Amino acid sequence: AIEIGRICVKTRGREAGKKCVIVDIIDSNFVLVTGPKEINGVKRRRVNILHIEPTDKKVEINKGATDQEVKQAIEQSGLTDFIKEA
Amino acid sequence: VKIFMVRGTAIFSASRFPTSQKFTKYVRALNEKQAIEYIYSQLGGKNKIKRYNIHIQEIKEVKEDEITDKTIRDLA
Amino acid sequence: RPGRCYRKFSGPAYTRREYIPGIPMPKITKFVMGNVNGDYDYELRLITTEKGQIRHNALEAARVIALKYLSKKLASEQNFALVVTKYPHHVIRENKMMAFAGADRLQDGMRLSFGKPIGTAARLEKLGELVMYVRVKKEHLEAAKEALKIASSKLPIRTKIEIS
Amino acid sequence: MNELIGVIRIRGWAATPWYIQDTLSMLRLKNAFNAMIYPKDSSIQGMLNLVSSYVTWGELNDEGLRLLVSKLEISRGKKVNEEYVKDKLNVDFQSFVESIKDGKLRLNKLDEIFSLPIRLHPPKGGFKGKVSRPFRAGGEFGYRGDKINELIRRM
Amino acid sequence: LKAAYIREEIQIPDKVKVSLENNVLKVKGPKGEVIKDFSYAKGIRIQLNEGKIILETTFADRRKKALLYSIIAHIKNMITGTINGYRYYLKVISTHFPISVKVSGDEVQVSNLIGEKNIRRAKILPGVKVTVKGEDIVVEGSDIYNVAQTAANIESSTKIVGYDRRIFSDGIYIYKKEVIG
RNA sequence: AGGGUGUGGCUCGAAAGAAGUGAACCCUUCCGAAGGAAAGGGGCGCAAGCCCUUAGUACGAGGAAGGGCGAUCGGGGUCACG
RNA sequence: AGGCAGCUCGCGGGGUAGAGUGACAGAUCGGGGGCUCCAGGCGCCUGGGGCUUCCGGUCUAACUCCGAACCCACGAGCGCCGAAGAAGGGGGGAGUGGGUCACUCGGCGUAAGGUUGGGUGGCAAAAGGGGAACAACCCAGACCUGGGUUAAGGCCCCAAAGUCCCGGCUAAGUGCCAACGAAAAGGCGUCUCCAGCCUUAGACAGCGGGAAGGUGGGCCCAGCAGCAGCCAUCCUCUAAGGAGUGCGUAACAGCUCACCCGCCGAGGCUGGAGGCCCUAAAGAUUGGUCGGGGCUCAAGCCGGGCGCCGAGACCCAGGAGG
RNA sequence: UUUGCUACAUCGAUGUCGGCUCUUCCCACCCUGGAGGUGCAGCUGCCUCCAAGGGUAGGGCUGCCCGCCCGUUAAAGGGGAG
Repeated sequence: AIEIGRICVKTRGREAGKKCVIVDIIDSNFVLVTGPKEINGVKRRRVNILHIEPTDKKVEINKGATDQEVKQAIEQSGLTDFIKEA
Repeated sequence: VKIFMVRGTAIFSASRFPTSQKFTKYVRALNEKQAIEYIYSQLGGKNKIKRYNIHIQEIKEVKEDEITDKTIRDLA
Repeated sequence: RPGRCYRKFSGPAYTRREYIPGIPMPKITKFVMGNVNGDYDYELRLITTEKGQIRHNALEAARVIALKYLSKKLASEQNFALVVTKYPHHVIRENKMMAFAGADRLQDGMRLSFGKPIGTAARLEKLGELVMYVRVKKEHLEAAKEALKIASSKLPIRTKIEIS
Repeated sequence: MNELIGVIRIRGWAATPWYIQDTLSMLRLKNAFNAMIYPKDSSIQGMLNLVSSYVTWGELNDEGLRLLVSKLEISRGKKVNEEYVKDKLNVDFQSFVESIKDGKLRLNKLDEIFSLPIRLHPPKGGFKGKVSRPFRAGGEFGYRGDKINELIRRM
Repeated sequence: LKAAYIREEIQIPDKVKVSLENNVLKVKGPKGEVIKDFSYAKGIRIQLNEGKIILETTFADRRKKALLYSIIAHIKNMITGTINGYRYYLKVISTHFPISVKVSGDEVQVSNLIGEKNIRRAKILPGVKVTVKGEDIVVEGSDIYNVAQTAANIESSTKIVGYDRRIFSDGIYIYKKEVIG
């Protein structure tokens, strides 16, 4: 499901297969996402809900969490390198 | 997230009524460029209006705690 | 003859009576009905949205039906004032010779094809011209929209109704 | 108001009206994609407003101007006894300017006035790079202003 | 307009076992069991909570929200059917020639209408019980559609009196619903 | 349906056409007009994609040199497919 | 040794589109005041007629107190041609006097691939590239051979290049049409923008009750005991009601018309316009349609974007001729 | 499917009315089939919607076509194909 905290995989764009965390719901077809410490860095901007694939893993954050705040939640669940478990 | 309120005149054969059900709209988007593109596509698609005939006059961010319509409040 | 023949403009305005002999009398004779100078609240109007011509037959039938409807509601001299504004100045003419003179080997075919007058019409040269209006009080606003809708059915041009 | 403009004929000469074809011959634009340099004054402006549907023009800057003068070829130099001598060096300018032009004794002192029919190439990347019609009012023809300089770089 | 979020809850009462798997929802109860497929409800998430049914959809237009509220009414009909039965009544109205009706397996046979020798026959849907008391016909069952369709087949077969004659009220007609049983 | 072209099959080829003073076909190097990339690295966009570097590089019609093999090519008739 | 097919500036010419009608000539719809005659009624009132005055409204190919864009004469300047390709003068030879279509401004006509005028352009006398095929529409002017880049148009397959990207709509195979095939009317079918009016001091819909009394007042009537022929209009009242609808009925009666209670607890109602679609929408020269296959978050339509393919056009190399 | 209007095609020829013979098609439905409304009791009527699978005949009068008339019939529909 697509809700706040879900970890997704980018389908289109130059990112194309990188970890990504949903942090906000913008409108009917856009959400706000960010990549805290991607090796190249998934920047903090919008993405179309058709260009992402939700995974099964999830974190616990608040709506519109800052980038620093998100990094603390992935390490709490130990997802810093556990992203590639699927 | 910056809820925006876009106001302006759109034309079909001398058509101008600046109030709230044949003239203007409300939009929720990150910046002003995104909000304008939404207005062009929604009015151009649903009413067959080319971008010559859409005259946007005022765009400004409104505070989320004061909106007349509750449809845009519910997805916040 | 079908109204599609004399609904479009074909040529200039043809009105000068001194150069045109033998014009039939128009069907419309009374253009103002009711009690003008009465005290009224609403002044709703019938406005065209195209350019064209309206025959004097269409203009008289749209008037009888509207007057009968309003007079059916309450009374005649009572609070309504029905006014039709345009006059049929233009003269429409038909090459009738296809009927009689087109079969005597007389000037048949398109030979000597200038036509003879058959009636009059109202040229509508602007977009949004007033054709009729009716004035009533506040209690009769509804029976006045319906009178103008029924009258709009017997006219060639597409119209609206405006309230003021 | 810049002091120097460049105009390019972007259509061919078949089925062109009487008035228009004669004006383009006075501006030296006989067939498609040849350019010419003129000073900006009220006399030339009224000519471009007549043949607007067949040309595009605007004000040159240093990069557009320097690039037009370099493009000359064997039948495209200036009237060095006609012959359109390809400049390619100051050698032609060390002996030709001594008739009508003045102060031009080096390729870096050729910035003042006049030229000949500069024959160009169609634009790289599609003349429909962002358009679909050279036939549309301002869609691709007419006055474009400073944008005429990036179009010259493509051709 | 687009309703951003809409969510509804259906309470599962006691003595009812609700199972949901691959969009098929079956409800088991004292009176019987009902099985219904909801594969046509696109854009709607059906959640099987521990004590209630959860239906959710987002950004519903006039056609997606019309669908959602019909699924709600269907589910509440399944719950009711397995706790209380459904009972429709039909009345037998005759003018001159008495009408004889009898049940034979999965068919109802109506004979001696306004006088005709043809025998009118009506299908009986599965899981439905039809009995004749007198001047009345009683249709039983748990699935409301099967109970309603069966009583309507009896209704439709005897209409044919309604051909070529000004109606003088001769036929079998639906009467009421919903006894506690 | 019918001729012209491209690629193939089978046939005729003494002379008048080229050719052992070397036909035809294969390798290597060099120059190169107008035009002209991509992979890699970095940045921007929801996206298709774009911008800087790679780089006017690789390439590119034509043209010039060398090596190998060595006897057919041009031309005629007809058939298949585009 | 000058010339003018174009433009600018200067200086002049004009009565078209429009606009007006108290500025002339004609037409043309209503109201107020004053004067007069006639007719009717009991000096007055009402109607018709004529003149005058004031206020508003509708028109003109053969009306004008006005008046654009625009076109044109002359002078200067610019631009181009010119002593290689030459203003004015002289001489030899013709052909032509059936045109036609598209766009645009008209006259006649119900119209016409009609007929007759003004301006521009093709064809005639013009290939090649697109439009399914196509004298005339769009691109474009072909000396010969090779290489490249584009225009019109296109990119699911036939068939070179996108099963390209974003926001929306349509359920009819609508549609997949520049020139080429659909009107008035109806649809809250669904999608959108404006108005106005009611809403937590509990709206809309619904549900139970009060759902009414003097009186069923009444005139006329055996009786219409709202609603058969004209019509008023009063409080035991407060958290409640009007002297009151459609049915109907010989007449009733009664349901319903209208106001409060009780519940309920989120928004509701009425007008205006727009998009697409549906009905309107029926033929045969014989046998199914966007060219065909086929296509449904599209391979359709609306508002935008990105990249490619594609002429003999333009660029380059070699050759030929005047 | 009439009658006109135009003068695009055929003037070194496309045999020009009616009838008979034979074939096929359209639907805007006359009968046969289905459904409904009615100022539909029944019988008979009138009207609206679907539907072209089958049928639609014999004679008197006139060169006819149209039309009038005779005795029947479920009905004795109306048009196209140079």
